[PDB]
Amino acid sequence: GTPGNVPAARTGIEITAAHRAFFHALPKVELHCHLLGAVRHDTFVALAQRSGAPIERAEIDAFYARGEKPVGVLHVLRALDRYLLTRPDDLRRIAYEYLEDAAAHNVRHAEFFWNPTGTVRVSGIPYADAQAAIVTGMRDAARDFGIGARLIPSIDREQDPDEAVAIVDWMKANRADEVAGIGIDYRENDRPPELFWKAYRDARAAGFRTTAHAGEFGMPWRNVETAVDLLHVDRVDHGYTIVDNPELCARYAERGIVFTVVPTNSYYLRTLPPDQWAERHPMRKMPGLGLKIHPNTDDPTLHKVNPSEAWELMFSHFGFTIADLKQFMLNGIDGAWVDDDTKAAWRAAWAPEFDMLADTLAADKLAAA
Ligand SMILES: [Zn+2]
Repeated sequence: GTPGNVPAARTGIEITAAHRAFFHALPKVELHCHLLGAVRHDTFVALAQRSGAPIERAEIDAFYARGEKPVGVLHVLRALDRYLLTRPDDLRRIAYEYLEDAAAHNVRHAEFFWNPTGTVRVSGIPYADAQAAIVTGMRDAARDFGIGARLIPSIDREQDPDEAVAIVDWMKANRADEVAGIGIDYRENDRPPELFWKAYRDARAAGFRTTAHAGEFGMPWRNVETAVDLLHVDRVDHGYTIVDNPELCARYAERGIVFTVVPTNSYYLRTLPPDQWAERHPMRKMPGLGLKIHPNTDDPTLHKVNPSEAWELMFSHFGFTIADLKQFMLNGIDGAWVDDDTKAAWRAAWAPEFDMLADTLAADKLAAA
């Protein structure tokens, strides 16, 4: 098969065991992953059985089925909030298990999204208890697997902008080194980023970094411009439609804005014909427009893609070379929400590591031959 059940590669590159070992060994950061999109199937089962959720073993499997013109998985996230996640400890568990799974693929630093609005308003778990539980999961995973992490409470853009302000209020009342900034997600259509100006102002005034989903679902490149130049985000999530405006691309290339990208993005898989998906995905054109991109899983267990596979897809389907992948690694370091000393250390250490893995890929290929 193919990672994420995406269309089969039409590029002539045959992925070998050597390639898979390379993609696996690559040191990685992950900057775009939703906690609730990283729940293991069997943990989903355990949560459902304990909560008595109105979801049977087979309803759980349409949830985890990843088809050829795949539907978006936002409804699964909604089901988790409404029926499955009923105690703070459930949030601890899924954070710990996500970080364990990321670490297994040599993710050394993961920044992940969680929507507090759903947890507080729908699950009925107080913010303070929810955040503490997630932070415990993070600290346990650092202890057990050596993976570092940041939590990014994220605005549910389908709810009123007052709920977004409420998140920043919660964050200010519960400061923790693990909690680094805010994002915004859920359905972008008709919920433009400027609607949430107040929460972004408040987050930045409180010393938090910010990011935003923008230009997904074919939404206008204007949304990317608004995120960067009104909300003043530190990085952008997706950003695909920016390719429609090469002038803006030039400006943001010069500013070095990092764009988190998701090869398994459901919208493009669903809307592009399978024979044109890899060819016409705007992500393919972004680096040539001068933009710094960085590949990620988004919803790894629901998209059926792990970090090693997300990196593989860039090479197998999207025409990016080994050298391009080294740049993407460096882009992830630049985009991470850590201090300059940490970034410098990662550049100095991971670049030579990458170089050795690239030489070993060549040696492994020769040995297979
Ligand atoms: Zn996302």
